[PDB]
Amino acid sequence: QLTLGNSTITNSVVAYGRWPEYIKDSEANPVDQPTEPDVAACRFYTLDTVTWRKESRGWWWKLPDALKDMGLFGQNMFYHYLGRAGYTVHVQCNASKFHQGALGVFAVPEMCLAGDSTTHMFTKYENANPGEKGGEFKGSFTLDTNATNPARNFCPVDYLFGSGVLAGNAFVYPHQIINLRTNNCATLVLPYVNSLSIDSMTKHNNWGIAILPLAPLDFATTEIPITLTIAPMCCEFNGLRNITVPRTQ
Amino acid sequence: QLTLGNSTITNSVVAYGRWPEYIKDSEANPVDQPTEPDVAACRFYTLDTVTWRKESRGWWWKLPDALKDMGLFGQNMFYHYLGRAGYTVHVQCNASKFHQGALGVFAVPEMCLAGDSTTHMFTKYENANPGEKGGEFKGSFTLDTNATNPARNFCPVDYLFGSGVLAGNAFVYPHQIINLRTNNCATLVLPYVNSLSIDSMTKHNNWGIAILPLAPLDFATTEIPITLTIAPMCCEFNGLRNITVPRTQ
Amino acid sequence: GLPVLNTPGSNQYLTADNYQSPCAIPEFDVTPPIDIPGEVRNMMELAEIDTMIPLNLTNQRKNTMDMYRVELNDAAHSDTPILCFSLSPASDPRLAHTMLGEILNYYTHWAGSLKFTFLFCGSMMATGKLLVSYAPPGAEAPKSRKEAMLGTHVIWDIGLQSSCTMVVPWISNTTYRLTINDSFTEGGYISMFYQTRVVVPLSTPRKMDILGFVSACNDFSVRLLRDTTHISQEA
Amino acid sequence: GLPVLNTPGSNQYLTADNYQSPCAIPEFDVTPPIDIPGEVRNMMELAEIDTMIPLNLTNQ
Amino acid sequence: SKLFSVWKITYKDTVQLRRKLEFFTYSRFDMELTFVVTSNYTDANNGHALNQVYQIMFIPPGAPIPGKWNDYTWQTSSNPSVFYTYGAPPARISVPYVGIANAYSHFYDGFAKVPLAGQASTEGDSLYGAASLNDFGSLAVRVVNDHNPT
Amino acid sequence: QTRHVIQKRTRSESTVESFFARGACVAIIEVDNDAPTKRASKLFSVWKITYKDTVQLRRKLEFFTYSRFDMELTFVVTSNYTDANNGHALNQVYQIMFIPPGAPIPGKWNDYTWQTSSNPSVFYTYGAPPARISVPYVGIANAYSHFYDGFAKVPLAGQASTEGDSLYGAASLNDFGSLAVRVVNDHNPTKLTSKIRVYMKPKHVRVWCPRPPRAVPYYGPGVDYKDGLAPLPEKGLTTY
Ligand SMILES: CCCCCCCCCCCCC/C=C/[C@H](O)[C@H](N)CO
Ligand SMILES: CCCCCCCCCCCCC/C=C/[C@H](O)[C@H](N)CO
Repeated sequence: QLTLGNSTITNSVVAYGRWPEYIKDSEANPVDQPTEPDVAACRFYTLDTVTWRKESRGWWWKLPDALKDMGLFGQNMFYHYLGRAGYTVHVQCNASKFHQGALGVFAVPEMCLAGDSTTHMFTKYENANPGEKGGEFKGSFTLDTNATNPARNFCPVDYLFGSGVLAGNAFVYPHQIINLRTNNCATLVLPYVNSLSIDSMTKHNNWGIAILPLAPLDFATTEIPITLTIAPMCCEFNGLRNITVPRTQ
Repeated sequence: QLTLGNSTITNSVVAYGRWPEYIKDSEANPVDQPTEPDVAACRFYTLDTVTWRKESRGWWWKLPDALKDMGLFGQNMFYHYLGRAGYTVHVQCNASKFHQGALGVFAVPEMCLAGDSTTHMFTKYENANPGEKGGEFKGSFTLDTNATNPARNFCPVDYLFGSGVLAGNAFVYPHQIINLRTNNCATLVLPYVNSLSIDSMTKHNNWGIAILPLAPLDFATTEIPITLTIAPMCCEFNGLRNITVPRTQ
Repeated sequence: GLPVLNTPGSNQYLTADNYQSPCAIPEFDVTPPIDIPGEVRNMMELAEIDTMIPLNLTNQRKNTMDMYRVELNDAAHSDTPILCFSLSPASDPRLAHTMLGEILNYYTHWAGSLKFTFLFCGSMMATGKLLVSYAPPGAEAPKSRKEAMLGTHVIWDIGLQSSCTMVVPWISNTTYRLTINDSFTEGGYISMFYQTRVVVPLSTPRKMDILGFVSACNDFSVRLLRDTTHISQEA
Repeated sequence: GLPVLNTPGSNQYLTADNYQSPCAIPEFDVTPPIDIPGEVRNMMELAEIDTMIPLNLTNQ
Repeated sequence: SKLFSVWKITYKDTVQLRRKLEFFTYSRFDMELTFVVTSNYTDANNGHALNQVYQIMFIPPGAPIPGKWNDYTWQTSSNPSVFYTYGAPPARISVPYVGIANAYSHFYDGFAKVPLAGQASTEGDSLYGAASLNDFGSLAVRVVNDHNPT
Repeated sequence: QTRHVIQKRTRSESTVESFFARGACVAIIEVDNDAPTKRASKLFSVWKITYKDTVQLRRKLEFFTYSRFDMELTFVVTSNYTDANNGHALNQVYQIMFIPPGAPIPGKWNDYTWQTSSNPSVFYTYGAPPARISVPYVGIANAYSHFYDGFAKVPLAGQASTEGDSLYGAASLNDFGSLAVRVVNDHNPTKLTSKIRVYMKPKHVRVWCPRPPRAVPYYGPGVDYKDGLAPLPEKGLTTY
């Protein structure tokens, strides 16, 4: 039973064996007094549930992007120039003893994804930051040929792990396997990982979450939901001003 | 209340935190016994008063040039090959509580001023050493096109601080602001600054005084006087001979 | 002779090298130093000196003394800014040519807090309150006092003190900002607004000037010496 | 000067050499490190991590 | 003929070192740069040349980029420059860790700008994964010699 | 409100030593190895030693009023053929003779003065690494003067206009002599042209009385200005 703030959840991987922690005085770059909302923002938020089908190729989210509209955490994120947080990611996917299938849940620091165009690094901010809905991996690469109105979106291929690396090696990242015959949940504890003590949450996504079907879902007859519950941890915010309002769509 | 010799004056800046001092035996280049007139020359002399108007661009003086005709100090200066002195500069400018305006008073070591001609370094001695009357800054640069009888004078532009540097940076020099709403006087204590322990006073001006209107004078209806009172300090003179009589006009 | 092996880099001239070389004037009796006033050990000493900001770079004011003066008047209160500029001390045109900007333009990286002092040059009879705000970057630059007041700010009573100093503390994602206009290392926004309004009695100037000054705090430092764009030579 | 004799190998550039060289940016105040998670000291650490085998390399 | 060339400093123009580095997300190291200089004649009917000297000037971000092979910028009063004599062993310099962050970022999952509501499409647009965390300046290379007949 | 930060940043690279710890080009001296009778080739060149022929080092130095430092001079020598139809040349040797004030200036590329019995001379072989020498602080004053607000002469009453006239700001405080450069080789059948680039590095630097930096283009050895008097660009008062 894992409790954070007013939220409780009732196999577990600490990424790099490093629990999330606050900035030490010896590593603090900004000088203003940080904001530490603690329980009001450091709590489990449940994202919109996705559906695992036989044909599903995979799903991806970005943190803190996926939580940008999650109550007071989102408010603090958009009201501050600088933000820092670890996470507890809880992937929930239950099925019967007569179902089969396996999911690889990977937490990837700096999870950059390949674009969909011959123009390099052309994925626009709106598509790179979908929010809680996240995005999906594709079976193959489809180059976007629309010159007038380019989609300017990611085209993350599953077996290339969306970034031109073999998916089988994605286990080098902190990960957990949800094997339907063994377990129905995965818990990943992610410390704040970055080349800086603190950064802009709106500009920069510190973590990516990739869920790939390692073994396709099957049932003797089928679709089962997957639910992500993410709690930001050891939140710190700096640089209070008027609220940021990112452009959307 | 600042008293020197027989003179008394009734906010204060010591340039470079160094009070004027006599030459130490370990820094004395000349070997003859120095002349130290003390009070007879180390006293406040009041220069001719200038008028601050709405259109005034600024004023400048050179030390010891401005004091060359100031009684016994001037006599000792012109009777000796070598002279050394610090200064106490007291700028006096009073107005009503209903006046507004601000003066920047800058003491500049080696205050070289730009010429008025395409010929480099062509300002003649008479114009470079105007005496107590000093000179004025100009709003813009006017090249002197008279080839037969060139003016051979300075053309010090105010926003270029008369020497091709932005006036806003002149605060790196020892300075004081006379803000009419706050104060009516500025006192600058200048030590003898030079690359030598002692030098020729007639050849070389150790200090320049530049008074610029940082905020133009204004009054609801206007002109107000500015009076400079300068006391040479820690005077030393060496190399007595017949009196120097510089060429004038 | 002693067996030696010349490595890569031999015979090069690196302008930043620090090697010994023969003296062309051996046994020269150097003139000893004297205790000249105002010795400088570090360029940051110059950067810590307040110098006047050319805040008003309009067409009719730039490259004149007027560019240093920002005009306040006694009109009715508004929330519109008196002045606005970005916290890019090396590349923002108002700050680039200050002494701090000049020093920073010889370096690639800068970090530390800044001091912005403002001097009110109106009459002694003028009263008023102003708001001076620093907004860290990432949001829309404050269009009005309502937004600006959400960031760091100071209320300045011109009647009480003719001068107000606001410290812009070092807040940055990176440990150093570049000395160029750069989105990733953007430093935020500085704005000034009327808090109440400038009030004058009769027979008093209804328009006056304020002056801006900027300097570096004691925590300021720079890195990666480089040539500046502020001086060039033709032909 | 000190008598020296240049041996074979002088003036070569061996890409695997380990020699000193002059610093192009002397007195640079290096940004200090922070305790980033997941530091790697040896490539074998990566080799000791289980990764999925592409066992089925059929045409389809 | 390009009398001078400006190359933005990066490890991404080639692949081998890039792949090795990108085995990892973050790195922190000093750098050793070795410059191997080769030259050749382009024709045989215009005489010969005297040994060339090359200037390799490091232009950190913000310093003026040369516009001509002999403009003022080559005075290099503050830019580090290496003058290499042709036929000498390859030039070599070292640099410490110069990242403005606490480590170099091989992957940056973000943008330099966040577009804001009410801004036009052209405004707030920056390349995905592009940050000044890897803005290390450039190298400007010229031949100091005045030209030969060939 | 502020937090506790254990600051680690130092000002090592902004010390006056570090700020000037670079070789800066102060002169490009052109010489020719050619037959003496061509009358267009300069077989020797005399350059008065100064930092004011270029601007970058000049501006950096003129951040301050007074300076005191030793100097490192590095000479980078480049050469080239001027035509292709007169054969080739053997490796050139260059003489760079320091002529202190008062020593006889050479009048011909091969006159007696090049014996350099008392003048320091550096003989540089072409293709060798750039020549380098060091000099201590040689000012006749206790510091070098970047700005001298005075004259070398004071005109006296009764003297004609021509007498007592000296340039404003010109003093022998910066009279450091000259460098005379020649190619020691006798000429080849083909003309060769060489340039010696002089790079100056102040060392053990001390400076006094900081000044605002030069803001408009330099015009002459003094502080005069004629052109480029509008360095500030246009920017709205309320434009971020
Ligand atoms: C004499 C001037 C030329 C020598 C100076 C060269 C300047 C080098 C300074 C830039 C430092 C680049 C360091 C490497 C950059 C790579 O992109 C990152 N390390 C990637 O991890
Ligand atoms: C072998 C002979 C050539 C090498 C000797 C070169 C002679 C150099 C002696 C003159 C010293 C000049 C020092 C620098 C002059 C500058 O104008 C001042 N330092 C300005 O502050």
